[PDB]
This record gives sequence, C-alpha cells and structure tokens, in this order.
Amino acid sequence: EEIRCRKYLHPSSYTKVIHECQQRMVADHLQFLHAECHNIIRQEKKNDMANMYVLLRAVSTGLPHMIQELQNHIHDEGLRATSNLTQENMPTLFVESVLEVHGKFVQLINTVLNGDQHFMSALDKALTSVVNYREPKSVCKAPELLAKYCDNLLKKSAKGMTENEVEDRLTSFITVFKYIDDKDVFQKFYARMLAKRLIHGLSMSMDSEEAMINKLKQACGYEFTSKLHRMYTDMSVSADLNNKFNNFIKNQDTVIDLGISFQIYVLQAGAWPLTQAPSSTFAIPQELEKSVQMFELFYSQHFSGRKLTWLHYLCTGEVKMNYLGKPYVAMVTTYQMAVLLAFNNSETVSYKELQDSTQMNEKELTKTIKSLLDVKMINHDSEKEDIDAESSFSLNMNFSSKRTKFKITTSMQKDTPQEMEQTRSAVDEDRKMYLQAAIVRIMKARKVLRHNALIQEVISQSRARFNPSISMIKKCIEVLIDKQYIERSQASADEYSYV
Amino acid sequence: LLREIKNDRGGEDPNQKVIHGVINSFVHVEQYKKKFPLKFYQEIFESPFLTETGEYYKQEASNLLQESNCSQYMEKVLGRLKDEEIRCRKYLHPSSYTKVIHECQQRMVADHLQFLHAECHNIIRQEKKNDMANMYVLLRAVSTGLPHMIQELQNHIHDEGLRATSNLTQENMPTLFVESVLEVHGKFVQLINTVLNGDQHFMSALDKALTSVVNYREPKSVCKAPELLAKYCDNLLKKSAKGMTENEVE
Amino acid sequence: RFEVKKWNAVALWAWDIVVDNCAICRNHIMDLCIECQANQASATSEECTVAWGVCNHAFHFHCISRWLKTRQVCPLDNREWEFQKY
Ligand SMILES: [Zn+2]
Ligand SMILES: [Zn+2]
Ligand SMILES: [Zn+2]
Repeated sequence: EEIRCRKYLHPSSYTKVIHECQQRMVADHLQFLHAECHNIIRQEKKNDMANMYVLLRAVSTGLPHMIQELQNHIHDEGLRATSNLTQENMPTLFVESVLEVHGKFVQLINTVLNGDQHFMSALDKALTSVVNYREPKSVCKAPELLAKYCDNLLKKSAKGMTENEVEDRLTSFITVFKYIDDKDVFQKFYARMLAKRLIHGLSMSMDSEEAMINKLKQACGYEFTSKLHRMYTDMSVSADLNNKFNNFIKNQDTVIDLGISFQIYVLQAGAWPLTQAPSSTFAIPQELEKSVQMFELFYSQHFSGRKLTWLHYLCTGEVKMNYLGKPYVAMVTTYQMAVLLAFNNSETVSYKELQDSTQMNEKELTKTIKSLLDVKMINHDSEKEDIDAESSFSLNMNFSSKRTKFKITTSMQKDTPQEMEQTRSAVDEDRKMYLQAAIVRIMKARKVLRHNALIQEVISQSRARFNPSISMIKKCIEVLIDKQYIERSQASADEYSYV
Repeated sequence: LLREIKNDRGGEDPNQKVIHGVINSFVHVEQYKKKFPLKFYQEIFESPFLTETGEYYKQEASNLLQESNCSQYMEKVLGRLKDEEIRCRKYLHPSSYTKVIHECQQRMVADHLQFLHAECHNIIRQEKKNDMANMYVLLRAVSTGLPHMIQELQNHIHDEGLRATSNLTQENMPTLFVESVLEVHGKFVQLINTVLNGDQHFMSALDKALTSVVNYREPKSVCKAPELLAKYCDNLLKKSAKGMTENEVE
Repeated sequence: RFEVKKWNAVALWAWDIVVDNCAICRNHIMDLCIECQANQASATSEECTVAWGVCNHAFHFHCISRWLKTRQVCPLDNREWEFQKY
C-alpha cells in the first residue's frame, strides 16, 4: 500500500492513506493482537515480536498492552532466575543472574524490538520489582547481597582476579545497583564493609576502592558517597600522617626511645560508621601509655583544634612470645595484649586481677578470655570452663605451632545479627529524619495538603533513596507534633497547616 | 489556693473541680459588670498567682542548675513548660493562659539567657539534633534569645563550608567545589527543617554564611568561584562520554 | 616475658573547639599563650594579642606565628591564613 500510494497519489497524502489502512486493518482487530501478545512475548518469537511491535507502535493504543506483557514476562523470568538461589554463593549468583537477564533482554529489545524507550522503561521497572523481591513478613535482602558482593570482589583473596576484572565486574554491577531501592541500607552496609576492609588491610588495592567509590558517586551522587570518599581520603593520607609523626618524634628536642612501631590510622569521626558506644573503659597497658601520650601531644601540636577518640577495640599489636622459648610472634588485639601483659606481671592471674589491671567491662573481658582459650594460648588451670571468678591460668606450654604469626582472634568477617540490627536501626533513624525533613520542606512549599497527596509526593521525593512506608511518615508526623514543630488543623486530621 | 496549686506543682494531684470552681467564682461574680468584668479576678487571684509562680519557678530554675547540665536542663524546662500549659488550662481562667506561660518563661529561660547562650556554642558545633531542638523552642519565646543561636549557627556553617571546599584536588576543582557547597547546603537545610522550623531568621544565616565560603578570596589573589562554577557547567554541558544522560544532567 | 611491638592503632578525630578558646593553647584567648604561660614574671601580659583572620578565627599571636613558621594554613579550617584585626 505504501508503494501504491507513492506511485499514484500526491506526496502530501502518503501518511493519510497508510493511517486509514492501519486504522481499518490493525486498529479494528486490536483484541486479537492483544490476545496473541501474551503468547508471543512468553514464548519469545523474535520475528513475530517485531511484526507485532511495528503494528502496535503504528496504532495509537496498541503498544501499552505489549509493554505490560513484556514487563510481566521479564518480572516472571527474574523471579524464576533470582529466587531459587543457593546459600553458598548467593550474592555472586544473584548479581550474575540479574546481569544475564538484563543483558539478554537488552539484546532482545535492541535487536527485535527497535530499542524503544518505553520497552526499556518497562524492563527497568520489571528488574526493579525483581531485585526488590520482598519476601512476605520480612525485609528485603537485596542491599545486603550487593554489599556482600562488593566486599567479595574488593577484598584481597586467592581467586586471582586482576584489576581489570574487578573494574569491568563492578562496571556491570552498577547496572544491577541502579535498580536497587532502599539504597540507604546498601550505603550503610557498604560503609561498614569498606571500614572493615580499610582498617584491617583486606583491600586488594586502594585504586579499586577509589574506582568503586567513584562509580557509586556517578550512579547516585556526591552526597551518596561523601562519607565513603572521606573514609578513603582519611585512610590514604594516613601514610603521610604517620610519616609526619615519625619525623616529629625523630626531631624532638629530647630524644625519646619508644620501643613500638606504629601504623596509626586516625580517622574522621563524622564519616566512619565506627563508634565508642561500648561503655568499656579499657584505659591502656603500661608499655603503650608513653607512646600514646607522645602521639596525643603530636596531634595537639600539628593538627590543633581537634580531639581524638581512641577506638581500643579495633587496634592491634604484635606480642613477642619470649616466654616458652620464642615459638613465634602473635598478632593480637589490645584487649588480649593487655591480658597477656597482666599475665606477664605475675604468672598467676585472676578475673579480679584482670578487672583491676585492664579495667575492661565484664562482657568484653569474658569474650577475650574465651577467644584466648579457644586458640589455646592459655591453659585454663581452673576447673570450670565457663565464666568464672577464679580465672586462674598461666599458659599452655604445648602452644608451639609452626606459623610465625597467628591471628588469635578474628574480627574481619563477624556479621553478627546484633550489628546488622544496629545498622538497620540506624538506617531507620536516618530514614525518619529524612522523611520528616521532606515533610516540613514540602509542606512549606505547598502550605495546603491532604493525606493521599502528601503521601504520594513524599514517596516520589524519597524514591532516590528508599520507598517510605506510610507508618514511618505517621511516626515522624507524630514526632513533629510532640516536639510542637508542626500543627495540623484541629477541624480534621486530613487538612494541614504551617506551624 | 496557691498552696493547692503549688501542691500540684509538687507532684500530688488535688481536686481539679474544686480549684477550678473557686477560680471561676472570682470571674462569675463579675458577670454583671459592663466595664472590666475581670478586674476582680486580675487583682484578688491572678496578681498574687503571678507573683507566687514568679518566685516559685525562679526558685525552681535555680534548683535545676545545681544537678543538671545544659543538655538535660532544657529537657526539664520543656517538661515544666508543657505541664504548666496543661496545669493552668484546668485550674485558671482562659484569659490567664498566656500570662502564666510568659511569666514562667521569664524565670526559667529568659533569666538564664547568659547560661543558655554560653552553652549554645557547644550545641551547634557538635550538631546535637536533640539539644538544638530543645534550645530553639526555649530561645524562640524570649525576644533576645534567638539572635545568638543565629550567629552561632552562621559561624558553624561558615566554618563547615570553608572546610568542605578546602585543599580540593587541582584536577577536579570545578566539580568538587560545587558538590561540596551543595553538600553543606543540603546538610544545613535539613538541620533547619527538622531541628528548626524553617526559620528565615535561620535560613538567612545559612545564606549569609554560604555566601562567605563561596566568595572566599585567597590572600593577595582574586575569588576563583566564578571561574570554577563556569567550568562546572562547561564540564557537564559538553559531549560527556562518561554517561551523563539528559535526565541526570538536568 | 611479653614485650609488645608493632601497635597498629585506630583513633577517631573529631572537631572539639571551646568558645573563646585558643585552638593551640587549649585555654582562653584572653589569657596568656602557652609559650607566655611560662616565665610569667618576665612576661608583661601585653604581647599576647588576639589575632583574627579573614575566616573570623581567634588565635594567640605567638601561637599563630609559630604555626605560620611551618604551616601557612589555618588549623580550624584548611585555608590560607590572613590577618584582619589586632
Ligand atoms: Zn595560644
Ligand atoms: Zn604569649
Ligand atoms: Zn581559620
């Protein structure tokens, strides 16, 4: 018909004849096409898909049903490929499955579907619903899975992946991350894991961490990775800070002989997810006091105006086991270092003695004693193996293992439910703060609002980070009411008023 | 009557109907007077009551500073201010609701402006979102309480903004400068939306402080902010091969 | 005998400044500097002027001079340091 209209009629009426032909041949039989849409999309007939797509794009109201069918098919495929996963390599399998589904459907859209923007948006919505697979009466496990995926790639391991493998795997991973809602949970989890990697030296390369932070900054914004870049900067400038400290102590007017080597990692307090919320007053062992006072003096001199809080639980040291004929040198934590120094004070020890020497809390001291007896560094001369007020032990003389260095306690992996619950509670607190900020800002912009409109606009505004549950908006509204910062109308709770 | 009201302030609960009935009697008698139908109530009871609560909350404010720091003192004052709104509601005439609360503020927050403003620097600098929220409502009632927290918040933003855009990498100065001020503006518009009631008295202090950190001229040099922001638009409006979709650019 | 070596320590630095306090002395600006706190009998208590920069930060003249002898940057905010008042 196009050929016949071209060879016969005026060029100004080419589109009218084709439009009338399509509105009497394709638009009239719309129900048949929409019925076959399900079969064509589900069984994925490429040529039939293209032939249907051309006509449904030509008709005014034929395309959206095919869009919905493709969205439902992609959602079903993603559920079928991302819910029946194992438990040994769940993050990598989840990410690779989402990448495979996304890649095959982008190839399908760009090849046999002309790369329509509507179908790409439908694919994005379907993958967003797939990755946000909220199991009923639970929480979404996707941000934790992506955080563990990032930790597994960026940690130094024996897999053998080079820098380029990390680079292009993370570049692909960004496509999965873009669909992930509840990005605050992922931000906090990745902040915790990045903190562990930077402090413990588990990072394979600082360049990979910087590239991943830059990728997240491009994907979400500078405000998303501001804390992450501050952490990376404070762990990169730490080498220069330690060099300056060494130059300070080597250029002191009075020569000081401190018998310890340092790798000090002074960090910003407002950026790192660490805390001194444990109420343990560890104080310090005897040998560390002089040099920690020297470093505090240096920091008061060369970086004035700031105080530093010592995270004693994240520190580590190397104790030379010169007691039983020097088997090896043990890499310990300062809690265990203080316990071993208290044992060095007198061969007999007690729970009361450790309590009055190291001044630690009872729970932390019991945990460190348990970790010491687990690595059989102690012999546990007392009869009972549980928590005890006796705690009598000198040392296990059989501990002469072959390795020159041992991690007598581990803190790299952990992932206890307590810390995950604390991270999610901090996420909820920041969510409530941001939600009430959005409430006040948008009702300052509007000054007249109802329930449904306010909920919809707050959901739309918060979508860059998370999907807000209506109960959280109600809770922050109640908080603002109790703190007399907002006053809704007394006639009804639906209408609202400014202040 | 004041003794059975001071007993209520002491914790125990006397009869509300009896006290409110007697208090309403001082104004229900005057219901047939065309001119000044509350003069008897404002002289027999209210003037002794304001003097009584004036010398009680002043004694209460001096009794709270002995065992409480500024972080929890304002928590206790907000407890008394909230209770006094409740207490005078069920005990007094509605015409005396404002006079009692205003006189209570003149003894607990307005008489301790030197104490609150001295501790107002540590509250703003450490960004205690709970203590700054309680300090705001205390100083909002007093006429001359706010203009010191406004100045102290502006000093913090002028010092937080100056730290943020400082020693930026020479390669990416135009992009890092804009995002650093936007982070400071974005963070310090949240603290004046939740902690503070979107005050143009406070939001002008943010604007008065951010205009001094953007236009921070180096010694014996010229302000580089107009050059940096010009290169920031030029960086993103060029043909960016590193993604930069038109929706994300806008 | 348990000697200790190689202490890898982690600390959190936070901004702690007191109102009307010298950031290097960690005492009041109106009082004498920590260099002039010693030999107070010889010190005339007049040379400790309160220097202010363009960033509206108050320091002692001796402290800010000893600071500028090595670092040309203000400690409270990482900016090039000027003088505006006396
Ligand atoms: Zn000084
Ligand atoms: Zn001096
Ligand atoms: Zn300064």
